[PDB]
Amino acid sequence: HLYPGEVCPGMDIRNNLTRLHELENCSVIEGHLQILLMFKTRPEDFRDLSFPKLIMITDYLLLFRVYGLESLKDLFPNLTVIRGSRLFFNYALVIFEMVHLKELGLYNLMNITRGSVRIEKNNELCYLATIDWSRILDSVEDNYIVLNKDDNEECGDICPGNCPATVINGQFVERCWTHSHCQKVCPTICKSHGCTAEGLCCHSECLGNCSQPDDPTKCVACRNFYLDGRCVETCPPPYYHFQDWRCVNFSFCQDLHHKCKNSRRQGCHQYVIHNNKCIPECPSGYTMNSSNLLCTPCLGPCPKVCHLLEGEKTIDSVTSAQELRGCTVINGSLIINIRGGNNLAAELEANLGLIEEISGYLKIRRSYALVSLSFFRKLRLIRGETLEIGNYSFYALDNQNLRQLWDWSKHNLTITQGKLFFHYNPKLCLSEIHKMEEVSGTKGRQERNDIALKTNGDQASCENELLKFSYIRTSFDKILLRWEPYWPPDFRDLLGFMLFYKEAPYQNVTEFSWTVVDIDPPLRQNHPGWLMRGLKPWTQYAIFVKTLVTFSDERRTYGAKSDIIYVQTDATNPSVPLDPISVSNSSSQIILKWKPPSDPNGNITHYLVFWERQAEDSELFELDYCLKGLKLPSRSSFRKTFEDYLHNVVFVPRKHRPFEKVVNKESLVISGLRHFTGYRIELQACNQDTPEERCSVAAYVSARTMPEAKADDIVGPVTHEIFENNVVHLMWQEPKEPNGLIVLYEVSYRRYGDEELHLCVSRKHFALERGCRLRGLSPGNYSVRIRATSLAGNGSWTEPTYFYV
Amino acid sequence: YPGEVCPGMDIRNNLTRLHELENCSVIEGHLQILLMFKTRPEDFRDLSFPKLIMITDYLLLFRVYGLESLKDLFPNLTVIRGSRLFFNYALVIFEMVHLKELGLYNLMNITRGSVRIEKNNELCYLATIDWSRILDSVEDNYIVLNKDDNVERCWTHSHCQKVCPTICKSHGCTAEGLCCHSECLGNCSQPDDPTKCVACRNFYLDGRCVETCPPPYYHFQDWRCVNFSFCQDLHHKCKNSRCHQYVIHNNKCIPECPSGYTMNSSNLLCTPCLGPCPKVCHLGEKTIDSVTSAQELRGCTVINGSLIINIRGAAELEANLGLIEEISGYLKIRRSYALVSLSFFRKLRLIRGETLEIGNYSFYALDNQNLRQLWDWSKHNLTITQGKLFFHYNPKLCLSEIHKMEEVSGTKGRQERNDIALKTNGDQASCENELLKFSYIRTSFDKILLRWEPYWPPDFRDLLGFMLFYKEAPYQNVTEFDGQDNSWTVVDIDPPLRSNSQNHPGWLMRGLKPWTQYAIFVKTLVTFSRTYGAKSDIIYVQTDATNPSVPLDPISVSNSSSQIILKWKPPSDPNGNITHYLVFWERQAEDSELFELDYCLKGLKLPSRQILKELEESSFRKTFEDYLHNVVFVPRKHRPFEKVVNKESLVISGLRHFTGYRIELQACNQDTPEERCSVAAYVSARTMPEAKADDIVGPVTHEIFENNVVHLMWQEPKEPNGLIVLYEVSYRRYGDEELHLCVSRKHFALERGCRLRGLSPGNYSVRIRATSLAGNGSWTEPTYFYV
Amino acid sequence: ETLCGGELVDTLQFVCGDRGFYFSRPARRSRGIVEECCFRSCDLALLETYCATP
Amino acid sequence: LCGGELVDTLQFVCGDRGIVEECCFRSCDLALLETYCATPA
Amino acid sequence: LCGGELVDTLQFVCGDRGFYFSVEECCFRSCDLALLETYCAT
Repeated sequence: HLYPGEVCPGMDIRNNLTRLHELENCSVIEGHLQILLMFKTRPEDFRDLSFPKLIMITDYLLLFRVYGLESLKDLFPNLTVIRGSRLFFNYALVIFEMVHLKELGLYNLMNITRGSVRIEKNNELCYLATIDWSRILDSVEDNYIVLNKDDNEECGDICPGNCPATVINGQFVERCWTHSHCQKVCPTICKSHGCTAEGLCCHSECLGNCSQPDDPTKCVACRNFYLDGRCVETCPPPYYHFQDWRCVNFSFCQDLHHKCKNSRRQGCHQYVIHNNKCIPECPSGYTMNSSNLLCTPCLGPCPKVCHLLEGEKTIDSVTSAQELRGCTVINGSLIINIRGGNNLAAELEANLGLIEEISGYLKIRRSYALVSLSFFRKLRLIRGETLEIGNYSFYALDNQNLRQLWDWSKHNLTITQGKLFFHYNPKLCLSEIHKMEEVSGTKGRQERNDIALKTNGDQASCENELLKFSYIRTSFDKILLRWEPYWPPDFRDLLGFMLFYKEAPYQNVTEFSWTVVDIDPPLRQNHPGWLMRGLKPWTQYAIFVKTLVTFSDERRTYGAKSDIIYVQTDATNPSVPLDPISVSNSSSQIILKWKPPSDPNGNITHYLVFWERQAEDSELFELDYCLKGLKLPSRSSFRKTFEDYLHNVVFVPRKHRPFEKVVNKESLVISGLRHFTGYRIELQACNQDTPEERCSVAAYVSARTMPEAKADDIVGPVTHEIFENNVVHLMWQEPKEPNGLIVLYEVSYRRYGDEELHLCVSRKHFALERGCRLRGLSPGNYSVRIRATSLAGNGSWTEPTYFYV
Repeated sequence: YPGEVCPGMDIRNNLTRLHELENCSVIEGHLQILLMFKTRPEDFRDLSFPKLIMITDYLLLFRVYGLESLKDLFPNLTVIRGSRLFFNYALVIFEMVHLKELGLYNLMNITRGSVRIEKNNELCYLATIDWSRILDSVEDNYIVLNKDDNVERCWTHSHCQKVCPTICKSHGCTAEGLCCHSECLGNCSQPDDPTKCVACRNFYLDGRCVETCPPPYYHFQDWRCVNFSFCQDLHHKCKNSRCHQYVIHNNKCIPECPSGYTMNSSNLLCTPCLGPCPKVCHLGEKTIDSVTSAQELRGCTVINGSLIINIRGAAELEANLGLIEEISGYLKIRRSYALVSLSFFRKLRLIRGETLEIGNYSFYALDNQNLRQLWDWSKHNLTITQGKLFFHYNPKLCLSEIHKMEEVSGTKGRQERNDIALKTNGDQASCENELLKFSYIRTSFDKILLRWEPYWPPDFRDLLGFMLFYKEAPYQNVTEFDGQDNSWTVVDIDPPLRSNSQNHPGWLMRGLKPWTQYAIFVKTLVTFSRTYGAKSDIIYVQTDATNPSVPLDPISVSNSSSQIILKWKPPSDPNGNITHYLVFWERQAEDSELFELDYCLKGLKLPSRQILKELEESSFRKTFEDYLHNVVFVPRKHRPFEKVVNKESLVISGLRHFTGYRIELQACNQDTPEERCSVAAYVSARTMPEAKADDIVGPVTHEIFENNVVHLMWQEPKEPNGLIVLYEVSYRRYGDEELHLCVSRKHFALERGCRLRGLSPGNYSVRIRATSLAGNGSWTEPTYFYV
Repeated sequence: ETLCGGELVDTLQFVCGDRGFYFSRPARRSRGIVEECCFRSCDLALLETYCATP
Repeated sequence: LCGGELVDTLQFVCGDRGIVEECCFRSCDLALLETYCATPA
Repeated sequence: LCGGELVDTLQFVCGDRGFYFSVEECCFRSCDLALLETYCAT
């Protein structure tokens, strides 16, 4: 759609709301809107006020200590895109010291062309994390939001979601503006061109929102340009662009320039025509034409002077630098002072860099996000007419990340007067400052303490010279290093090597943890070298060296270093096998489980496992198994330095078990084993097999198989012999294959119609007596059952022996 | 004795220098012979040293090839005095090849020390040597890894060791075995003759063995007598040599004066030295790089030189150094990275500086960064005789300490312009000397809080919370922020809210050691614009005491049937000066389960008894505040108990034999006002049983029936060892064996003793023994009755 | 007495109060409020001049 | 390194050719070990 | 460290002044003696 209403050049509202009615009939604003400093206001007063008309704000929106307001949704329900051409301290939208502000309420804002949002110190705001700035801005990192109600306290952001939710870091979350409004999200294909309710794409040139999908005429904002409602990407003549959002006929710019010239406003600009653009003033290399408002290029080298008030300016934020955009000659001094934390070099070189000459001095103080002054693209000369105090022309102080001064491969420079000053620049190099000194031509204008010899680059790596590892020797835990001796022009300047190292499991290693070893410089052959200690076997390590020199400022000796070098130790005997367990799942099957050694000490080739069968206890064959307690178990110089100083004086200073190779397997099954019998098993991890196999200590373990069933039960019938004295000697073949062994045989013999008596036939009772014997039995039918008790347990009672004595 | 002095010397790499020993008789030293590899047996049958007799210190042989018997080389070696014991040993012979026999038939005794024989694949004839006869001590020998291990006493096949009579314990036995002189040792040319002594038992003097050294001859190495002239000559010889500077004391030429003694230039006597007065060390210049360089500085007290220290990097140097008290020359600190302060030099109070550092400097300091303090200049005294001070590139030493430097050392006018730099020192040192006052404190046994006066820099936003430092203070003094390049557990505080009344920052601690001394201080934290920090005095607070811990290791011993001796150890946490221990004892009733168990049946067994980021964040916030403010506003145009005092032991009497007693032990660090006594310590101890308690007391009364039934009545030992589980009876009839019977507690109760039925005719016997907890008692007298 | 931001606004609208603050047009001169009241202590007149009507 | 394992160090650094007080007690200084080589052994 | 155990500290910090329950600012968050100052009401 078109933009009904006026254009409302940027204003501010102060001290009461009665002025706000100036926004009655306009949907766009040329400039910035400031609502701030409300004291005698209350929510019922805000509830009446509203402005559905406003759509897009040119420069910025600022709210600062407005009382009685709780939610902006009822004020600006249609703000869609913030142009942000001229920011407010590198921030497109500032929400500061909002008391009573409960929730934002900007559910129609889509994009901010250039800028950032800073909301802080409100202690009344929540529903903050439930919004996604990524779909709103392009540089999320530049945002700065702290000290709210949502963060310190736990204001619940209760909202439907019904509404889209998406991931931000590692989990999904709803993207909601209000308790009744939620962020408009749509497919990334039409990244900014807009998207209707049903998800259909808007026009290509369109932006944010549209009523008719893929239709330029029925949009609410379009990224390119505006003209006559139906906006076009680039309007043709006779329409010249203006404020980078709308183009007008020549008559409009002509009459407004005349209105500025006749009414001598201190702020109005004599607009010019240049490349079909009615800009406030065209840059150097052009001259205003009185006849036609075009500014024709000049027939001479006249730069655009950019005079400074009070001969000095401070650059701290984007808005500070934008005043100097297009300027090329500065009749003053410049003080870069960027209290930051986030990089700004982009917009600085975008707006600065076109400057060439500085009449006064330059000074870079306390800046932190600066990485290199290279963003001063075309600066060539520093006349330094306005000499800074202490007779200084170039200055520096406490710049924590000032890495590079300028690209001296191609960039010239010239300093007329004044001397330097450098202090507290931990990320600089004396090489760089010396290079600037040579290029400047002020080489004879350097004096003591104008260049701190220590604070300039405390922790960097720009020794500019290389060292070579003369010899390397490897071993298990000792690595011998040797390198070419280094000798600056004066050997006294060299003060010692530093060998830095760190274990390196991978290849990605930085430069400049990182354990250090000091090396005494050698005496002028005799490679300094060093021998390593305390290594873990079969592990890679990154190693390099570094030189140390004196101040050496009069000369240009900066030491040297070696490149980062990877080298790994050797393999050795592995560690003990881990988790050795043995469970016999069957009478002959045993499962063995183990884990790889805690120190494999190289690629584990295999496991070596041996086993055998123990022998039963001898005492188990000569134990009384029916006496009390018959429970059978079921299964400091001293001596150490004596030889040490002995060697000191002598040396003196000179003036078969079954086994297999288990490969790639932590679980074994063993068969062919005697049922209910203990077995001895050992295992050794082996990280080297074919070349004189190297294996660790044996993994001792023992396990007994599951018992059988028929083994305990007695095999063979029962025989009896009766003598004249009614004594019955009983024979029965024992289970010669029991579960381990049989300790006793229980004999349950009864009379006919009488009680049943139990007799013990132990191993010695069965063997020594050769069977068993019953004495003192009266005539009558009998019934004798025999049960064998083995190691596992008891057997089966034999058939009753029917006989008469 | 015809021979040479023969100081101890060593032979290696050949046998050539061995010939030097040809003209020697008695060694005044030790022989250490090793590195014999190109050595063959045939080259050693033509060499001998019969003149050699006695070795003073010790003998070591190593890696000997070719030798098989030392009887040839050393036939007449007699005694090793062991005046200098080789680590309580006098002979170490190691790693020989071809050496099969000893051959030292002429060795009879060793004055002190023992022998070490090891790793000798060839040596034999070890079982025919008596060490006790030779050496007075045989428990310290260590003879392993020889040929014998892998009775006639004889050295070799042709040499016997010889056994002196027991009466000749140290005189020695002559050819007839007669005891020699008292001063004779091992052997003698003539029995009972000091002149003919082969070895001197105590001392040697011109061919005569004597017990002591008459003046002016002093006891030289406890083996001879040497006058002052020769001892002083040896002193001078060491004086102009590399050393054992000999000094005479107690008629002994000791190689050094002992503690509290000093040699005088007039006489080598060790006069009682004045107090510590340890030593003086000499150089004129010496640098110290690390621990190793300062290692030999141990004990150096007065330095007749100069010290230039450069430590490329703590308590290790505190061990090495700190024993220094004065320096003659100039002192310099240069580029010592790992130096935080100079507290190690505890005793440095005066410097002479007669030698001056380049530029006539007495104290030079250059390119030292991590230096923070020098000393406790409130109490430490320092003096400078003359010179100048150099301070440059000392970024972490604020100028207050430098000002105190000359005011304590008295060098106010000694320093000149640019001697002390202003802009190169104390750049990082931000001492601002604003004092913080502590509001109040109050302490609980477990915890303690802390509140102090408020403080605000001119911009109240610039304050970024407080740092709180604390740790334990053993004694009443402690340093501050020294550590190393540092313990001192720290905790951060957020700034208090502005009250525009005034709140206080405050803080409560979390966990601590009760009844201990803590040292605490609070440091501010503010971003430089200027530096407006603050600091507080080191405050010592004592946490109040509480109930102590449990006394350790309670042990009880039954030294008697009524005496039980108790011992324990002090509690882990005294939590106050222990007033006493509280002890309770109570008789423990024995297990009543015995009273219903018939032990006569099976079961006869009876038991018996990192920061820059947040600072910059605050700066960012403040600068945005200021930008907004500038742009917005525009102006117009009970139990028997005991209180054991100061004792870790106890004894309890009046206890029955073989009786358990439960013992309860607390420690009470408080005495009168409701003693804080910890939880109990419990231990049960049983007294030793009486020997007569289990023995049956009382004659056996028996009742013969018509059908030969006996009713045995006997009186049990009413005071047994705890109780009697059963009574064992051994009753025997004439012509029969000693039948056995068991009368249980129930059997003795209901049967009133025993009731035996069906006795065969004849004369029986009745012997009954009680089985108490201690064991069987005594059998009763045999009751003979004819049934 | 020295005062800086945060409490500076609270100092305003009380010494000035009621009526608003004068604001015509931008017409940055490095002397606005901070280097006159936060950096260095200021009197009442330097604050009274920031009112609108008087 | 102490007695016995410093034999490995001397095997390494000395190659084909006071003690223990320097490595077991003090710091093993490497260059000290080098001059210890018994070239005329 | 929160409800149940800290009650002694609650008696500790203020003594004979008395508080009202709530703790989830100290066994998940931290106690800093400021909230301890506040909860104990006069």
